[PDB]
This record gives sequence, structure tokens and C-alpha cells, in this order.
Amino acid sequence: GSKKAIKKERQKLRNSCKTWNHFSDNEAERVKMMEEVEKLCDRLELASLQCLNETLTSCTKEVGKAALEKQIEEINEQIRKEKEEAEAR
Repeated sequence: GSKKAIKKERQKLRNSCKTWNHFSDNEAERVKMMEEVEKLCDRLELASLQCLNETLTSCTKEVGKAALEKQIEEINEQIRKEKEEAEAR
């Protein structure tokens, strides 16, 4: 039904993401990413969330940030696909 494992991973991924983002005051950029990460937590399986975490923990900060954003956007699209059906019924 619900697992806190995804929340733990989200807390790790989000925290790591901010620390390895750019340490800039541009929070708006991270806001969209955070909104998408929130969506990941809401419907994405933790297995996928873990995969993204591994990538950003397997790459440098810039690579991990770019890779994480690219992966998060792809996941967001997948969430949107689920949302579309969810909205349908």
C-alpha cells in the first residue's frame, strides 16, 4: 500500500540533489525538479527512484545533476502517462 522506503530514498535523493546542484540561489529551477521528485514519490516505484539515486551517486555533481534532471523529467513523463489513465478512470 505505502512504504517509507520511497520517502527515505526521496529524502536522500532530494537532499543529495540540492547539495550537488549548484549551491545557487536559483531555487526556482530546483522547484520544478522538486515538484517532479514529489510526483515520483507519490506514484513512482521506489525501485525506479533508487535507480535515479544510484546514478546521481555514481556520477559527479554536475553529471549527477544533469542526469538526475534528465531522468526525473523522463520519470515525470511516465507519471503523466499514469496520471492520464488515472484522470480517465
